[PDB]
Amino acid sequence: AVPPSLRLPVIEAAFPRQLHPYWPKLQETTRTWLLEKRLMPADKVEEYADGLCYTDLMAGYYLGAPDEVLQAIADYSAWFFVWDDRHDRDIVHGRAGAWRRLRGLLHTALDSPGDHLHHEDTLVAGFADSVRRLYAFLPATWNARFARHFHTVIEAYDREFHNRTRGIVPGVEEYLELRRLTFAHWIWTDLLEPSSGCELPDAVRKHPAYRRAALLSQEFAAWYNDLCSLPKEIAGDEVHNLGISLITHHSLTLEEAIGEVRRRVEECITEFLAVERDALRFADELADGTVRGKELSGAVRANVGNMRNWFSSVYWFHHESGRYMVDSWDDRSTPPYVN
Ligand SMILES: O=P(O)(O)C(O)(Cc1cccnc1)P(=O)(O)O
Ligand SMILES: [Mg+2]
Ligand SMILES: [Mg+2]
Ligand SMILES: [Mg+2]
Repeated sequence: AVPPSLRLPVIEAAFPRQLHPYWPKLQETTRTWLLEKRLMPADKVEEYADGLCYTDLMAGYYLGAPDEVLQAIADYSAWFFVWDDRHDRDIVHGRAGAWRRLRGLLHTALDSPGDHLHHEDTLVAGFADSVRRLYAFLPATWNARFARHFHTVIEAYDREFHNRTRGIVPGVEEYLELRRLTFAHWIWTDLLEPSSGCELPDAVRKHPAYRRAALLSQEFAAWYNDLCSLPKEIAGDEVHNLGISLITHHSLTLEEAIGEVRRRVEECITEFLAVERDALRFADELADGTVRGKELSGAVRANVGNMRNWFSSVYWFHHESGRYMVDSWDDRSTPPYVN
């Protein structure tokens, strides 16, 4: 039972969940990875890790991925989450020096992950080992594009640190541009390609049907999270949320922004359904008769399928994960799973 303020019938009706066959071992390896990289303490991994559903989220998205591709994707996704918790914990304690060093370590490790596998900062070491495994699957042009995209993601996070510190809530349009980057839309879009085993040429992945579907996929995920994390994020003094920009810059009620947020999420789905047909026609055009044509068609059709998979994974993730159950915490401002 999804609460009705969050219930999306088109999702439940026409985007049935899928699950990767590797998920059971995926869940365990990542929990152990979290334990051995010391990205969380012992008792909170044992208590909270499984119930945070970070492996479920990715096992429901990257269908068809090689087990070791999925495993690296899921460690980095579990890493992405704790980096968000460390980023929010630096803000809450004005650790602007620590954030800045880490932010420069992260910028550096992203280009030379091997050189950081054993860095003193555990969070930098974990990231270096997931990114290093991420870099082994495809040519260094993919690896470079991944770095270019993550370099901008870090910078977006630095813009957030200075937004929450100086009290600035972004404007709605400033937020929609920033939210593509803090959510890391293009990271997740990049990782569609090791999951289907193929770097796409610029001409394929930048076709307007591919690009618009890839975009609407992430806009839904980012904006459904805003709808669903809004209570947690208000209680944690967070200001980066479409709901929050609409309240402070368009003088909307709490209940009015939530409907405008819900309404914008809903149109993401119906717009995706349209361009999905364009993107799938494009996949079939790519099968011109040649070998590389057949492969490029299959890779586009798998990635587009996983663009569709993202909706249901994200949707059910936000009702199953303990990360958003602010109502079950003794302290509504400090999630019990962060340090
Ligand atoms: O779980 P959260 O904190 O609501 C979030 O989605 C965490 C997150 C960060 C980056 C990518 N995906 C999720 P955020 O971006 O802070 O809104
Ligand atoms: Mg967050
Ligand atoms: Mg965040
Ligand atoms: Mg959020």
